[PDB]
Amino acid sequence: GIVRSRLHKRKITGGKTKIHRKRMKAELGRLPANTKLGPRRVSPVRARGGNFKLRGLRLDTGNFAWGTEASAQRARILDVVYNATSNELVRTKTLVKNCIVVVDAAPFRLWYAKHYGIDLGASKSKKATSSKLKRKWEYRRKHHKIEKALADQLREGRLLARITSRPGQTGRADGALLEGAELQFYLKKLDKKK
Amino acid sequence: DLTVQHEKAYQRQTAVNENIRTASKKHVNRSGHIRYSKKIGLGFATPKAAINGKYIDRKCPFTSNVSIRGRILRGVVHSTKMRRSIVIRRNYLHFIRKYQRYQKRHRNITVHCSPCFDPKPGDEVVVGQCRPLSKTIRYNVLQVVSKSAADKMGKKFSKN
RNA sequence: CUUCUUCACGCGAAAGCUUGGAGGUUACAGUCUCAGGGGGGAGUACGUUCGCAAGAGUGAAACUUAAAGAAAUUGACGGA
RNA sequence: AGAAACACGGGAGCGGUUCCUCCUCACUUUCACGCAUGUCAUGCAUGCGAGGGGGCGUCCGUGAAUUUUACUGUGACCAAAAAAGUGCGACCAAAGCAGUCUGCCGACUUGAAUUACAAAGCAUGGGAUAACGAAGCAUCACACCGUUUCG
RNA sequence: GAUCUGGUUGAUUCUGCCAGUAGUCAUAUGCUUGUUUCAAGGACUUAGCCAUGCAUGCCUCAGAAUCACUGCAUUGCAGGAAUCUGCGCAUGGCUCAUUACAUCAGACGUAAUCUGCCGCCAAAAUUUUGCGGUCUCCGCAUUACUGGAUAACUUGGCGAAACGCCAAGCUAAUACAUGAACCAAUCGGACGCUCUCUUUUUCUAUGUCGCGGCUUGUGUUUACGCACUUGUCGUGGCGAUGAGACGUCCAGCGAAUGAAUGAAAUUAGAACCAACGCCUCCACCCGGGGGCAGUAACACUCAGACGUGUUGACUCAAUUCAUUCCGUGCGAAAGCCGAGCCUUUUUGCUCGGCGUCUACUGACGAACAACUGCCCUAUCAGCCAGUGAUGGCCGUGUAGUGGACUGCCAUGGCGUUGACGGGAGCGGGGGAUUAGGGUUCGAUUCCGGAGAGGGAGCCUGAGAAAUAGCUACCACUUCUACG
RNA sequence: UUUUCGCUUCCUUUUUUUGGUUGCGCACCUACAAAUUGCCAACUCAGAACUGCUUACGGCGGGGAAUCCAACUGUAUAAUU
Repeated sequence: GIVRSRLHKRKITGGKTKIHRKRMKAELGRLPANTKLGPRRVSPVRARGGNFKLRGLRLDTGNFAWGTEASAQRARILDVVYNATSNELVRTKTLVKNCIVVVDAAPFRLWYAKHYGIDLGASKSKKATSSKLKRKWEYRRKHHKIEKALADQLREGRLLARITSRPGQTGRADGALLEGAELQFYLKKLDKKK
Repeated sequence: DLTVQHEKAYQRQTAVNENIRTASKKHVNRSGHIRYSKKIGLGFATPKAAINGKYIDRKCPFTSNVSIRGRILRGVVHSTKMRRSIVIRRNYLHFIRKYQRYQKRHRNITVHCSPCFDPKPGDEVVVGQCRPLSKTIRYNVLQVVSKSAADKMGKKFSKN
């Protein structure tokens, strides 16, 4: 196994570092798991002392959380678009904390549409409806400004988000929609490697 | 910065999702923006620079994310070749009981520095321990001390 | 620069010891520094580093041994 | 090394003062389902009442808050392994915690006490130490009390 | 005991070293032993090898007939062969092989974690089931309730052996399973197609008014009817007087992700406009005009609340919404002793003390970390950066921190107070001896550490690389009718 | 802005010199971001994947350790050396 030691590396006089005893099992780790997009096989592993940690192979849906809208809907993780590190990484769709995905958007659409009443392209739950549906909108019209762009993502139902958990550790990835300046930037960045 | 975000990528922070409601006029064209700076641990208060400043930095605890608690050592800054992490030297006299003398001894210490600071080797500094921050680091620089808030500003009023 | 008269106790085993000696110190203590630490083996060794080249620089243990030394004293002696 | 500023919570305080009809022994609009004091045992009675205002010089807690602050030695204390080495005549020595009991079908009563280059913390102190004063010029060529200001 | 003395000369005074001398209660050994009291005792050399022999288990009253056996005349508590049940077994004992800022110590950090055992506790979703029927769904029900195999045993059997072994057949467990409740908390969210002022008294409580319609072009089985809301008008209002209520619908109780929540810092004058809030003519009410809450008010019980967790120190806890989950939904389908009352007693029905039993804390402990401090040695000095060297970036990855590690990036880092290398033993407590100053030891009985056939590796468990555990390798070894 | 930037107007000195003044110009990014971006462009090296299996075209220096000998490169017996 693999020891999590600083001690085996150079003592920074360059100084040799040596062995006393053990490779200590308590500091023994596991080699990189990290799921690959698709249908789970996730393993609770009986971790240090006991306890489970979730050991993800492949994963498929998320709860994309609308940071700016505070309700989160469960949806496809439709895809990875960027892995900060690596083109291989994206390509392999091995999902990590902060991995930048692409979402379904329909729920979220619906959600807006439910909540405020309003959509972009579709109408499923609109027609269900004075009014107390008169309200949903009254609220919205008291004040929202959504991103335009986000809407557009929703039309194509393919919407960018960042993961808020450590899949390789937790086996799970949900995330919140990528945003703003960062998003602009990442749009820029997205476009700036053709 | 770099017209926001200097590095390759932003960071998240434990406090950056946005209170997009308050539209405070720019007071004296300020406003000035909330930040995450804090009461700083087991006593003191951060620089205005944290709060007003706009760098970022994770290895910082100050505006950021690490935590200092335990010995707080004081030191002479001794290396800053390395980025946003410093190394301070502690000379000290090591007393020999039998000879009743002291001999000069020292030990060097890497301590991470929060980006809002700016010291040079020599500078006297007060660093604090923390959960490892780096292989070499378990300390984070906490204040770069100086004398009379200005170190000799009136008796220096130079020539022409 | 003295010489050195001559004086100092002092210091010293003496021999001897000045400018401000080897003085003013086991009544042991101004600083800094080098060196030294029985004797012999060896200052040598393929030990090692300067050095054109001598050889310098640096520098042993094995082995060995009961002294080696010093000044004075008297004596003896002298191809004095 | 506190102190000067501000600020905020407990301030007839926690302590303290000072003027006043403070002089009047009911404080509430209610909730205040209490208290003290008794009896009848909660039946009955009494009461909760200088309240308050002015003034504070001024206290306490604390704060986000404004400004401005060396070391070491010594001092003292603060913080701890089995010890031979420091404790009660164990017969007694090498030991002990015991033992004091016929006087005890029961009492008394145990068991002192103890120290290191280095530990930081704290008190002083100044003797000595580093930090700086380096280097003089912005000081004419530290910036200041600090008023009035209705400008 | 803070002395030495003995030894260089022809003497002499000398520098000066050897010899002795005192200990070591340190090892060996020689010699020599009255008692007897008080005694360490195969480290050392080879952590050499080992027959041998022997060195983890146990139950109460409080989980399990099994007809073996035993018990007793018999019962028969019991017992129990003989197990399935649990904990522990990973303190020991032994050693120093190992080791050198590593580790031992002081002295610390663990807001960088993980923690069986324990104290110190705390709990709300349900269907069960049954019945009945029937849809296998509903209905009903005082609901009382539950599920499945497998030890030991029997047989047959296998085999040279072994820790060699099958095979069937047989029944219980707090092991395995469902986990079973139909009973009740204050508590959210979402929809409405829904209904539109709750309870009383003289004098009295609140939480009261529900309160839209027409209608352009346009739209209903091709001649009725709503609506849109353009337009128009209703309680203002050119399109909803909602608030209240009545229903529906999603757990509101662990965890997870997301989001938000985290002090007691000037005087704003006061004014406008928008808000509530309050009072004002009456009338039981509804209604019904007024005026105000800022230069002004005195009454129908009638003008400005019940809310600042936890450290100096949290991105801490702790709560809500949203979204979400292969540990909790302990919440009782199991086991004592004790007792009640029914019942005879038993069934039933009671009461009482214990069992199986989850989350959070605490201990407890373990992991993880610095400052300080350690031994030899420069004809040991530079060391140090394939990547990990120093750092910087995202993620990994771990119990968590961290180059621990990837991936990217910077170019570092250390050393003459000596780094690096090389030397020597584990390291402390301590030990030993010196007036004093000091020397020297520390195998071993103090601790802490270390270690464990050699060598690596793993599974499990709260927990070990765990050595009277495995697994494979090295080196060695046993047994074989030698598979 | 006590100097040799220049000139105009004006003031001052005698001055229609200077000096001051004014307008403009002369020196001075103090105009300054980034250079965003536009375009086109290159095969080198490198990297990584994917992939599978081959002493295979071609062309491709043996090496070590010593002794003798000559420093070396050079030179040569056409036509044995």
